[PDB]
Amino acid sequence: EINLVQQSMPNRPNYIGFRDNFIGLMYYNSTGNMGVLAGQASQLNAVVDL
Amino acid sequence: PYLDGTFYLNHTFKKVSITFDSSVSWPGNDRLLTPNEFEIKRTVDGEGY
Amino acid sequence: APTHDVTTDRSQRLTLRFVPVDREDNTYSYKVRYTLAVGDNRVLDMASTY
Repeated sequence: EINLVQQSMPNRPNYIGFRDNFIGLMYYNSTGNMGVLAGQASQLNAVVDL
Repeated sequence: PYLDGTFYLNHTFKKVSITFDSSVSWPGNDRLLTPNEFEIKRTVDGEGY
Repeated sequence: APTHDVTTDRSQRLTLRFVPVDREDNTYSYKVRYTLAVGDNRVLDMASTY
C-alpha cells in the first residue's frame, strides 16, 4: 500500500556520439603506433611524429 | 664503480641526443632508423626494431 | 684516419627495412618476396642481410 506513493524522476540525458573531427580515432603524436608513408624503393619514412 | 670500473646500471639508459649549435643533430645525415637520436632500448615496440 | 674518399654518410641510412611484397600464409610454409633497392653509389654485402 506504501509502494503507491513512489516518485520517479527521468534518467539523465547522456549523449554519446563521435568526436569533433574524429579526434582520437587515428594515432598521432605517438611512437610505436606511428604512421609511415614512405617510398616503395628504399622505404624511408616521411612521417616523424613527436 | 667510478674508480674500479665495476659499472652495473647500464641498462637503465633509454636515449641519447647529440646536438651541435643547439639546432643541428649530429645524427642528422639520417644515419639511423629513428633519424634524430640514438635510442638505447625500446619501451613500446610495435615496429620490431 | 683517412679524411677523404673513405665514407660519406650524407643522405644515407646505414640500414633499411623492407616490407614483404608477397605473402603466402600456407599450412606448413610461408613465402615472402622483397623488391630490394640498392641505390646508386652504394654497395650491399649480403653477409649483413638477415
